[PDB]
Amino acid sequence: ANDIRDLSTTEIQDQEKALKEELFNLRFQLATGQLENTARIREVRKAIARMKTIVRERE
Amino acid sequence: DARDIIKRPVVTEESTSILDDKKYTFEVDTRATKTQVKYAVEEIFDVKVAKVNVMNYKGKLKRMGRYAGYTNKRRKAIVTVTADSKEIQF
Amino acid sequence: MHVKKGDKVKVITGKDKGKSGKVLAAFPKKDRVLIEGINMVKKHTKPSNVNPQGGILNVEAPIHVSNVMLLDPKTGEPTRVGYEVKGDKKVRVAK
Amino acid sequence: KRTYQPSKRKRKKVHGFRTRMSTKNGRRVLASRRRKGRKVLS
Amino acid sequence: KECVITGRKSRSGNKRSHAMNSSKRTWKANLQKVRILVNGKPKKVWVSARALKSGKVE
RNA sequence: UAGGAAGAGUAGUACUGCCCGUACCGCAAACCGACACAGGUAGAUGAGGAGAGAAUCCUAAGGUGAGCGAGAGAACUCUCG
RNA sequence: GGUAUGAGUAGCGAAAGAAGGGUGAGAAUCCCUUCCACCGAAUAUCUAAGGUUUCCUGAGGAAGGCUCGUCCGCUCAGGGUUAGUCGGGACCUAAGCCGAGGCCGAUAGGCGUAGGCGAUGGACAACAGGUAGAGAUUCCUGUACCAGUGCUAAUUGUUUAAC
RNA sequence: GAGCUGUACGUAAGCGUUGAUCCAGAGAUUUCCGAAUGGGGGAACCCACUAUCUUUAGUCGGAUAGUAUCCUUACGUGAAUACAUAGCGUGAGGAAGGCAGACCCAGGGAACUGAAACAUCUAAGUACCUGGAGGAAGAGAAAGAAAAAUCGAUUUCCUGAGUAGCGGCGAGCGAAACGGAAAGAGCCCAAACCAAGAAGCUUGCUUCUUGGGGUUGUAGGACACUCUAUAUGGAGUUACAAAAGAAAGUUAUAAAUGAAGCGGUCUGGAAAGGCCCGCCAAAGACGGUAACAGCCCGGUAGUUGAAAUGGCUUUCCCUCCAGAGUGGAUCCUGAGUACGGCGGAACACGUGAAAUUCCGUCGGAAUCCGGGAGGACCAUCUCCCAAGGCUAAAUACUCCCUAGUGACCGAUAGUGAACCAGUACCGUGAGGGAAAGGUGAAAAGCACCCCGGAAGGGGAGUGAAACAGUUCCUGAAACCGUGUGCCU
Ligand SMILES: [Mg+2]
Ligand SMILES: [Mg+2]
Ligand SMILES: [Mg+2]
Ligand SMILES: [Mg+2]
Ligand SMILES: [Mg+2]
Ligand SMILES: [Mg+2]
Ligand SMILES: [Mg+2]
Ligand SMILES: [Mg+2]
Ligand SMILES: [Mg+2]
Ligand SMILES: [Mg+2]
Ligand SMILES: [Mg+2]
Ligand SMILES: [Mg+2]
Ligand SMILES: [Mg+2]
Ligand SMILES: [Mg+2]
Ligand SMILES: [Mg+2]
Ligand SMILES: [Mg+2]
Ligand SMILES: [Mg+2]
Ligand SMILES: [Mg+2]
Ligand SMILES: [Mg+2]
Ligand SMILES: [Mg+2]
Ligand SMILES: [Mg+2]
Ligand SMILES: [Mg+2]
Ligand SMILES: [Mg+2]
Ligand SMILES: [Mg+2]
Ligand SMILES: [Mg+2]
Ligand SMILES: [Mg+2]
Ligand SMILES: [Mg+2]
Ligand SMILES: [Mg+2]
Ligand SMILES: [Mg+2]
Ligand SMILES: [Mg+2]
Ligand SMILES: [Mg+2]
Ligand SMILES: [Mg+2]
Ligand SMILES: [Mg+2]
Ligand SMILES: [Mg+2]
Ligand SMILES: [Mg+2]
Ligand SMILES: [Mg+2]
Repeated sequence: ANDIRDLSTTEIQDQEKALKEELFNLRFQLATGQLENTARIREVRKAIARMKTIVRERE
Repeated sequence: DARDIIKRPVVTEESTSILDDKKYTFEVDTRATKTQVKYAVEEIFDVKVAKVNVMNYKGKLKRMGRYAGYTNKRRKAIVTVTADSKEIQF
Repeated sequence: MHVKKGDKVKVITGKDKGKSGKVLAAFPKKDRVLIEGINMVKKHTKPSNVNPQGGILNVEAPIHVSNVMLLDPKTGEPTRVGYEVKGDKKVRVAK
Repeated sequence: KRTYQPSKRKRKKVHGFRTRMSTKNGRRVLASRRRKGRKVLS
Repeated sequence: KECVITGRKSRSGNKRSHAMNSSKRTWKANLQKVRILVNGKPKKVWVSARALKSGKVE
């Protein structure tokens, strides 16, 4: 959270993209039954949320 | 965004039986048009989409001891990639 | 609760009164506490994934916290508990 | 030939939400059913 | 349907028989459609004969 | 025709074409009749022989043997000769 | 609300079954075979309404099924519905409904013009094969059509008027 | 401040003293429907246009914002028609809808019923509909009450009084003032007149706009005269003008600390109980804990506490402000009003002898020497000054919140609803509307064996108990059985 606030808006935007891609691949693996660490999903969801929050605080 | 439009792949005896016919079955957003799906799949998998067939599944009624209710309505897309395109994995 | 996991307690009521032990788990929602070698029950366990041979297992069952007093590691006696603020974090004190 | 000859459209056109909202007395019905806490208005 | 000047309009009361049976009725204003200037602009409005008496201009 | 006007058509070539419905029952055990109810339910198709015929009888394609049975073969009742 | 009595009584809702084989803890009642019998302007095949998962597969047999039940429209899991051309909407209007302003009216509102909405009608381009546990003019193969879009090429206009 | 990932009698993957879960304040996000407002629509759906990006070779796609109607208002344009005006366009504000079935005000307004019938009357201005709505509303600073030789706005309570009265003088309806209390608070306009404009020809006079002035009874004001103030003082957003801010204090919204028995014995499955000893108490509230606890736990009395948000109270800032006396020459002091007739209604008062108040209709004053009331009316006297407005408190109610209370209920009761209830179910719909609480202290929820396909059972075991075995405290009666002492 404090680490996110360090980054620029554009850099956060790119951090989101990565997390969105990560979340997508987790959901993919999960559906194909190839995901063990299913707790990863919630973390990534929360992370995305956190990043959007900081960006909206910037404005 | 495109990964909000494609939810997850559909892995069934039917959906797996057409992975050789270059036809990939996805659960997509219930508001997503088949055009939105065609561009979503092209942005995520770097494939060239020939056609997208789509069907709406209404929720199925399920009881669990006195308490009855409906499973979620689904939108299922079957994306046929061209003969020269790369293949999606599953 | 006046005791947490890892504390040595005395049991003051029940069939195991006078017996002391090390709090193994705490269930603060139920005001219950698991003490090593206290309130031993016989669980008639079918064979499954865990305990694959099955058997009648002798294991510990939780005691209500109000039935344990904290052992003052100084005098080795049961005590009531106070709370004193020592610079940074508050710490339990005996009587 | 029995009294209830069903029709999806006739049901909604006579008794449906928009028809209830289209008149003061229909809105009274919705208000009444809300006050009683019906799961189903219209 | 009311006098635009004075607000006169229908009010209710009783008709009464010689025997004092009562039944509801109205008293209507003596409203007349006339062209007067409301907000400068002259238009046709209901005005009571009472309001037109002496004062006011058509 | 009034209007608007530098792009128009012709040929070839390769691309593009959204949303909703689509299962199943549907003269029915899934619809309307509280019922797996002798009732009701619009339309398209609806073969042959004899026949005017979509009548009738027997059949074709196709569908079905109908969600209690085994005996008995009295009175009586019903449906029949 | 419970439980009697009537009583092991009425009833078990139009109809042709039989044997053999199988399955199974168990079979008049499930599966297969053969013969027999019934409908056949229907008791067949489609389609609309209506229903809304009842469809398919596997498992089950408490309850439901007027008996039985290994079976099921029942219970439990998983599945299953693919369209530029089929039907509806991004087209059209009828009855009717609504209705800016407007007219009328204790209030509420009633009426109604422009304008809308509204099929049971009008317009509108795809066929034959294949395939199958569950969709098919929708998927696949072949061969088309309708409406667009660019891209190449000539052709002809590029302010007196092609279009 | 150590556990946590809701229920609920699951598996999995995880998080946490680098402070999680949890609690409180603030913020962010907040799909679609709904007044629903871009158009449409069978609510939760469909389909756009205008900008501005964005994607593609281009169609085809994507993102963001705007786009309802009316009212008021400004600015533009603008017909018949010449100026205009209607109309049209754009920009500002505002409305819309909901509901606490309460309370309040207003429009409209029954019937059953009572009268032992019934019509006047009653029920009842009730129910209900509709509108306005506010935290309250309504009323309110005398054209009042009275009849001392006096009260001083309104409201509510006690009382007057079931009186005076009204009434097919039937049934019934039924005041008020005085007296006693709660609470108290008073004010601003219109007009003379003054000043400054605009608009008009009334052509130097009238009619509108803004400001000053001014508010009341044998009078007050204007107007003349004089005396002091021109913020010295005073007042204020609750009326009396209206926006603004600060600070400190306090309250609410999380919490913190918090005395004293593991006392000894008895019974017991378990002790908080018995017996015997102590102790704390500004704490002997309540709850829990294996039976009944001031000393076991959460707590309780007492004492501390708030980063944040909101409320209240002071203080400051800020804003705003003229008051006495003396003269009644002249001027002003609410007009289609007050009153009156006719028809109704409200007044306790049913048209009566009917004052008083309001509505419709018609007629219609005086206007300071003037006017109104004192229950027809006149005269005298007394009290008052309408036809303009505002105004807190005492009062009404409770969808809510916080803390509590009950000679209130305890599962057929109490809410319809202790339980996923306005559910299931019934009905086309409005609408109607249930049943259903208890294992144990703890799941220790019956390993294993046996009959059985299972269900179910018998052992074994857990437990104080299983005749507590996942709808499981107790377990009455009807009713159904088995056995047998006496009879048939
Ligand atoms: Mg489709
Ligand atoms: Mg029905
Ligand atoms: Mg079909
Ligand atoms: Mg039938
Ligand atoms: Mg017929
Ligand atoms: Mg045949
Ligand atoms: Mg008999
Ligand atoms: Mg018999
Ligand atoms: Mg019989
Ligand atoms: Mg039968
Ligand atoms: Mg025939
Ligand atoms: Mg089936
Ligand atoms: Mg049976
Ligand atoms: Mg079966
Ligand atoms: Mg095709
Ligand atoms: Mg028409
Ligand atoms: Mg029309
Ligand atoms: Mg249409
Ligand atoms: Mg089929
Ligand atoms: Mg809209
Ligand atoms: Mg009577
Ligand atoms: Mg203590
Ligand atoms: Mg003992
Ligand atoms: Mg007990
Ligand atoms: Mg107790
Ligand atoms: Mg008078
Ligand atoms: Mg009169
Ligand atoms: Mg009266
Ligand atoms: Mg008088
Ligand atoms: Mg009059
Ligand atoms: Mg008198
Ligand atoms: Mg009197
Ligand atoms: Mg006066
Ligand atoms: Mg009850
Ligand atoms: Mg009971
Ligand atoms: Mg019991």
